[PDB]
Amino acid sequence: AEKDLSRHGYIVKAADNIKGPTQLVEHSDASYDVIELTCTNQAKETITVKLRGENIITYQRTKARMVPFDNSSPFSRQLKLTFVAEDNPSLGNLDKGPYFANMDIYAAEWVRENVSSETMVSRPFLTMTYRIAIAKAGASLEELQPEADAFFINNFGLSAEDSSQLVKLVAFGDQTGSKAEEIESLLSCGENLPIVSPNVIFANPIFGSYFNDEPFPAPYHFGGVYINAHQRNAMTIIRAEGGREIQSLSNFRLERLNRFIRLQRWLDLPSHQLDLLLTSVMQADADNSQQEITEPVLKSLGLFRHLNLQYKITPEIFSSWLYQLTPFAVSGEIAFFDRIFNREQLFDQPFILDGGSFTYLDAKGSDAKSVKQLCAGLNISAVTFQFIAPLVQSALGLEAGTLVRSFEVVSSLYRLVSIPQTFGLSTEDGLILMNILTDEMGYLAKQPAFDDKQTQDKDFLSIILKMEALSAWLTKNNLTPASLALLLGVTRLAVVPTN
Amino acid sequence: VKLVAFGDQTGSKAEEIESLLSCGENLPIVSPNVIFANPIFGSYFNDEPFPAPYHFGGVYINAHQRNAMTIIRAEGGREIQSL
Amino acid sequence: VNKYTYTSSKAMSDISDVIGEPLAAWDSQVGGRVFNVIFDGKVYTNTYWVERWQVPGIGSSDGNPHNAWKFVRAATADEINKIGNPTTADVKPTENIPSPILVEDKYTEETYSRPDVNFKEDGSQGNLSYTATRVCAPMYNHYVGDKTKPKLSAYITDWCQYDARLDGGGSKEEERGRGFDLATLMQNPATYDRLIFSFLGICGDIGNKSKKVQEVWDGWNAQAPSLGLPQIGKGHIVPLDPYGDLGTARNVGLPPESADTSIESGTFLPYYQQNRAAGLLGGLRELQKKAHAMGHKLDLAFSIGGWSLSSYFSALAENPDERRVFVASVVDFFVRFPMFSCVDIDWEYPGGGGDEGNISSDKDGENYVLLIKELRSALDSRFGYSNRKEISIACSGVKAKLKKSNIDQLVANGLDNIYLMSYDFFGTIWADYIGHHTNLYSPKDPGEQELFDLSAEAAIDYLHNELGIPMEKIHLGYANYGRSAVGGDLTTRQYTKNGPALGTMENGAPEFFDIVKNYMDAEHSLSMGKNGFVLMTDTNADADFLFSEAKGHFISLDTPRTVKQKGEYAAKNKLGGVFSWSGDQDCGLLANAAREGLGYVADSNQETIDMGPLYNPGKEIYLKSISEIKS
Amino acid sequence: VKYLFNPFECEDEPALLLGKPPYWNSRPLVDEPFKGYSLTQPSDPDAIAASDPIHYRKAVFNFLTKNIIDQGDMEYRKLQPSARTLARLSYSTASSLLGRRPDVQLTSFWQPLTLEDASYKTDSDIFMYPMNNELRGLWDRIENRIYNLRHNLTLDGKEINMDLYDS
Amino acid sequence: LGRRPDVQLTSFWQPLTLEDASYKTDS
Amino acid sequence: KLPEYNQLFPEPWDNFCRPGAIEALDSPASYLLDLY
Amino acid sequence: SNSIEAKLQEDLRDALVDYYLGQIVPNSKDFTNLRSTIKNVDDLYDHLLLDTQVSAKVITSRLSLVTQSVQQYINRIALNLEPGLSINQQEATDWEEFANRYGYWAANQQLRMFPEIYVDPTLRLTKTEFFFQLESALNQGKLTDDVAQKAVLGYLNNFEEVSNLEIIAGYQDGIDIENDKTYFVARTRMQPYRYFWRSLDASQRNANSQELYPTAWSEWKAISVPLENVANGIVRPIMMDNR
Amino acid sequence: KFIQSVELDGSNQARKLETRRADIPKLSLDNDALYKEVTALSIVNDVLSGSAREYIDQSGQADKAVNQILGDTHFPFTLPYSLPTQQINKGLGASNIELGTVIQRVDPQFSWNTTQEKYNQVLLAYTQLSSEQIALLSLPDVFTQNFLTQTELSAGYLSASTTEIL
Repeated sequence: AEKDLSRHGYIVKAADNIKGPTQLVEHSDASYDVIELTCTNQAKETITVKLRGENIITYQRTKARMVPFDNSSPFSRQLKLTFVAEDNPSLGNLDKGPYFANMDIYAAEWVRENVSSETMVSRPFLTMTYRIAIAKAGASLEELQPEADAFFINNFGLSAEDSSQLVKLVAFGDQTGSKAEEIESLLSCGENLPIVSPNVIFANPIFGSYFNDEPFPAPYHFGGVYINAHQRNAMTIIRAEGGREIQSLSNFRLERLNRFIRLQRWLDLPSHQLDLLLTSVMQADADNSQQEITEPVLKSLGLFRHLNLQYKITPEIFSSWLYQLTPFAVSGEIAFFDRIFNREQLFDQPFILDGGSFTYLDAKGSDAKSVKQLCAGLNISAVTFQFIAPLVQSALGLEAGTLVRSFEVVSSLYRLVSIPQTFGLSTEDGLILMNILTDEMGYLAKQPAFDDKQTQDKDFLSIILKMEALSAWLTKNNLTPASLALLLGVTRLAVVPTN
Repeated sequence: VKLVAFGDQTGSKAEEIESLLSCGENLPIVSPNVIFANPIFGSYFNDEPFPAPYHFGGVYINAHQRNAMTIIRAEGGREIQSL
Repeated sequence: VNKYTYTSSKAMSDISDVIGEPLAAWDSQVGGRVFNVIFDGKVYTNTYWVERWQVPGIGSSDGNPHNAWKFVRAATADEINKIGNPTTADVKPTENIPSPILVEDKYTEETYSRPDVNFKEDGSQGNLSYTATRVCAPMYNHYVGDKTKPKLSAYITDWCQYDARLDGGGSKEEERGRGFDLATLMQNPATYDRLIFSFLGICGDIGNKSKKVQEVWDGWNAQAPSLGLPQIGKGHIVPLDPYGDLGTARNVGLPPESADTSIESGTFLPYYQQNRAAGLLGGLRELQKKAHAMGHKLDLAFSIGGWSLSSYFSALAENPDERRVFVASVVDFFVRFPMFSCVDIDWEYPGGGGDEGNISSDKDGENYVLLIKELRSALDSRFGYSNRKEISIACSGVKAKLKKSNIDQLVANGLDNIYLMSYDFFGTIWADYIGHHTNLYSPKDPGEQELFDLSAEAAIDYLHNELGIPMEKIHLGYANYGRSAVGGDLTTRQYTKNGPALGTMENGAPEFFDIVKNYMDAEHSLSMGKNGFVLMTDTNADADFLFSEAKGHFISLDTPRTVKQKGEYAAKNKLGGVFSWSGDQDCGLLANAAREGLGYVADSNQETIDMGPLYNPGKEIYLKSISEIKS
Repeated sequence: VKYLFNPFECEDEPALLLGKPPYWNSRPLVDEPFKGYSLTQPSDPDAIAASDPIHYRKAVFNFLTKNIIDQGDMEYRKLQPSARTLARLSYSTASSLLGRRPDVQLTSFWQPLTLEDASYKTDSDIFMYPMNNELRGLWDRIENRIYNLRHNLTLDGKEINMDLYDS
Repeated sequence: LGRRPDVQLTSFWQPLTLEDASYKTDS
Repeated sequence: KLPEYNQLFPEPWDNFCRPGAIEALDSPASYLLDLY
Repeated sequence: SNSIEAKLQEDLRDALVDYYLGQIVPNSKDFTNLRSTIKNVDDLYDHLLLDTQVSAKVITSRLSLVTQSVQQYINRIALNLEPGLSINQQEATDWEEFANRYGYWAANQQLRMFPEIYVDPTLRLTKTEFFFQLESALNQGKLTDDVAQKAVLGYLNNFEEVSNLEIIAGYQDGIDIENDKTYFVARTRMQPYRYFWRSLDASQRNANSQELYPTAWSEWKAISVPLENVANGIVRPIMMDNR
Repeated sequence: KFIQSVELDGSNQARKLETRRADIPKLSLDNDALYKEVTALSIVNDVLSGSAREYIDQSGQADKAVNQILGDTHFPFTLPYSLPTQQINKGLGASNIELGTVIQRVDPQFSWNTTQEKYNQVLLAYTQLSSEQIALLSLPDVFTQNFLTQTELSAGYLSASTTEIL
């Protein structure tokens, strides 16, 4: 929802054993890209196979013979692959062990990666993975991926074959040791449906056009993110046939789920906030393109546990600290974001989250002023606002006099306000402590980071823990941040010569 | 000119209107202990209800003109004296 | 509804997002997909729903009758070699039939066999088929309603409710009736928006049917005293066939156990009420019930008077007391049958020029001003605005008449509807020259058209402009039949008057379904003339007709093309509506063409049959106007 | 009550064609008096109403309406929330039987006089028939309930909230 | 009674407008 | 036509005085006047 | 705090309503007709089927509010207030009976769905004369097994006589035996002679069945007349004009 | 469904349901339209404001602020209104402060001795009235106290009596 996808394409993830389309192009005459895949059966049986790959679009029309075809619009956009014997007839595959190489594809935008500094380039937005096998024998699964059965035994107590039973809710809930209300609380495919803030604009009528019919927001947009890994074909209940059944269950998603629900037991949280927090973390990390369980994630959970316990920190808060605020809710409540701003109507217009900017430095333009004032409605004093805003603008890289009505600005501000407030420190004071710790005031304005060049000045989490500790020490010693900073020479005291 | 149309267009209920006109029971009252400059209203043939609304309570709207506005008996509905 | 789905694809790297369809030679194509078809090296992109005959070269003008296929000379000569040039296009009907239309009728086949008739599709022998409606299956498609679309109505000439061949009759010529059965529409209640069972009569009738008018008038007055009711007199409306209206079942889609043959002029009067009606009118009631069941609204209206029944109108219009009796009997009818929303006065013409069995006076348009005022006032004050009935007129198709109609004063008297009798612009005897009967437009320089080259255009333009009337009160008719001649000469438009002009039930009057049975076919996914007939379209008047040279059999008629065009025009002009004249004679083909022409859309992506393939135009001919012939 | 009078009457009933006036269902209540009766009605409300059946009609109307209000009141007396919607509906219907109170039309005109003045004046009409009290009683009763519903109050108009206090 | 049929009871739902339901409920 | 109190009892409300007023046919003043 | 917002919300509503009546209705095109009559806030409540004067103290669900408005519309047309759109007698009865309210509508639905839940032996409609006696025994209050046994034995005793009832005569309701009902009279074999009547319908067949519904048989009913003075053990019933 | 059917039964004259509040069939059936709660007022003002927004579009003035229309629409009587004035009024109300007091204290000079104009303007603030109402009240009279023409002037004219006035 946050970007257009009307034009986009796919490229082969660069790998030394695969050759093919590595860059997107605005136009081509070729019906399909050609790909060649080098692979080896564990017998060191090594072969290469050609394959065809093509971007494909599909659309619908009514037989309204009176109007012209009026076709131009955003449209569903999909990827199709096809092997043919005609391109690989020589390979004579009868005896070869059936197992061969991985295949991977980036779904990618192509744009000036620096709208100023040119860089018109294709650039990824999603990644996906496949394994290819070749077996003239029409071999069995026990030949193809025998490891699966061992997995299903150890993790499901069953043969991989038993998945075909597991597809039904009864077998599923049984083997999982779960009751189906939990499952709908997981799937949101029934009444536990997602909800969206009315006051928020989206990048494209991806779902706004006439023929759009995906229920919006989708579970793969919210609440079902990690388990569906953003794939449009999300898992759902489906009407029965000799009992109720599940939409679609790749073993990949099955093992994701197997992990997920155990973690859910241990943390004791509803699925929506768990998924929310999890995605917030993994998407904040630039490295985890693959929605993978990783150390910073675990570390984040540790922090949440601790802070939730000590200060009753709501996971939404934590999530919107390390990532954007969420314009969504589960079926039953107002969205955290909209609650925070349109908490009540005090003006004519509700506050709304939009593209565009305003001259926050003075905002003499009535509308700009209105916007800024509504934002100042975020608890803090107007004067405080001006201490914060230049730092936010600078950290985000915006034009000095301007700010924009987007989550980035919002979240930055929210961090800077809320975090010290959790320690009862004024947002003003926070700047002082941050400089003391880092010689930077705007530190929390920045986005979280997990830089491999790990240094003390980088871990948000450690820094937060330090803020905690030192705050305790300060109050323990009956000190004051201003006094401390002055004594430490962080700021000069006002003096002048005298008679 | 008729009360119905009037109260309608004004968005008002007629108790307010009598509270405005003092032509019914909301009549003016005068202190017994005060002398007045002339039997303007003290003579035999005097019959203006004294004190008048144009003397008190209806002053600004009647601008002191003797023909003060009042309710008047109906003819196809109650009506107003002079407008 | 009726959705279709299509797809396009490109190399995975291709960021593009235009709907794509590679180049190909122009064979025939069809449907909703994008196409980029090469022809004479020009590639013409499809702009509209593709049709079999939509040659792209001509399509430079109109790739579909709605718009041109736009094109560019993009291809290299190499690509011209790769694809080939389709330029030598030709029409081609399908090898077979994807959907049957015609059906057997043992009795019509016997009627052809009947040596007294010896009907043959070549006109060599009997020129009148008396083909019963049994020869065709129901063709109506289902369409989604739209408040903005003008109404579709139909007039049913209800005598068609009989054919003695059904029982074993047909020994006599007139025994060979139509046998038009309501069941077909009952199966498809969505088909029509408003329906009228045609004519109704009055005591004073001087016409040929007055025999029955008198006999039933006397029967009513025989019953009424026994019921304590007052006797009816002149001006009182009267039924035409009480058994038909109240006792039929078989041919009116009703459970035959409900039939009652005892109903007659001396017994019908107790049954003459909406609940008791167990004939044609009962069928109509059940039809509305099933319309509600479908969730659609069917409107019922009735015409008073008629071609034959116009006879007494001048005397009635003149006598104010008879006008009173008329209004009173009308009110009584509405009360007995509240299902009717509207009445339609059908006087062929007040100022004369209708049937010759008509009383007429040049004061009758004014008497009709009085009549309208009186009826309007009475009925409105009686039923109240919550149930305000509609008043309509069957407007004459000729300038000279409508000029005299005082119609602006009738509108001042609250006239609701103006159904224009835009048909039979030509007739098989009185006309000097062959011509179109219901053509929308007139040919170039049609003259003043008091005898030829008439058109709906010619009438409605005057009515909207010279009379200033809003066309929202105006409704256009399409006719479920052709008219024919013999010995026609297409150059001078001369023809053999007074001859065996081909028809169904009568000379010169070939009914549409019978036309399909005998002289034209569509079942091969394409319209074509058969049995010596050829499709012709006059580009002068823009009108369709069949022709046969062997006996100069000219036959103008409404066609899928013309009917669609009428719909297009009606929408374009925001007319009050359109209607099928003699609904008994269309199985639904041109009804579908009408819906589609007005732009109604089907519900499913499936049909009884696609009318599309049949919009293939008739063979080009420039039929000279009579002015062009004389000049 | 329906047998006496139905406001929910429907024209499907041909009795209307048989001359039955709308809603009324008692011929004795409908058909006309002809003063073949006493020139004066001495003292019985019933006897005089037997001369002016309209009076019975009014009484009937009052009784019906009252019963409706009684239902609504029981509904509002119920503890659980949704009953309030029922009361709301009942009261709405009742009000619909009365339209708007005739305040403006009722407005009083007056001029003072002494008893002597009145005594002379009354020689061979300063008062008028007022609106009869039970009507405004009904109007007010319903208006009071409506007000309580305006402010989420009990039928008693008491606050439903606990009205907690602190400092 | 054995065990309550929870899983078997589990609800499936898709939202609609009243208009949608009205059309959908056609024969 | 429609069923409503005044429709059942067609009467100009203006033909009545307001209750409680002196204009009331039963005002205590009226009672006193009768006595007098 | 929030009370301030309540104030301005209320006055906003007030002003907006004033604008609607003051300009929209009198001026706007579509209302050209209805402005004949829609002239006050109550007229708005009627037309809009929603109450504008509610205070900010009230909260509701969207669904419930919509339902309320719908109900108002239904009631108004039922009350024959809008022009046209009449309602059948049964149809209206159904509304004013149960469909007017969710609870009763649900009860009706639930009854149709699971009548067994509503079944109660004490509430049987069909009920033997002596069955009344039996329950009139058991209903006494606190109870014991033996006492119940006594009661049921009494019922059984009477049932003996039921099984010993002897028919005496019968009379047809009319000429069409194949559909007209018929009546019968019978007496006890045991003395004193006691007399009973019952009836049978000839209608109530299934259209497919060469058989009649069990309902066709009436219950046997006692006759109270002191008939023992009868001349010769003979009697005739007659049913006419429903008497 | 019931009403939808009934409204098929004729009488085109009637103000059929969807002619009003057409949003109603458009509402989605869902868990939240069921479960979550909101003030009725919110819906009331919303739907009504929507209607008004359409009407101003019919005035061809959708470019105008809907609130701003109330800034000068003088009829009906209560119609003229000003949101910012209300906001200020209640704001200072919550502070338990009067605007006049604020301005009076904001003047650099001492209240016991400061310019007349400031006293004037402060007192105007203490009126609590909006500038719009102020202007409206400030408008000059449209009508002469009396109006006459030669017809009645020839017929002669009598003023009311006058000695009774004081």
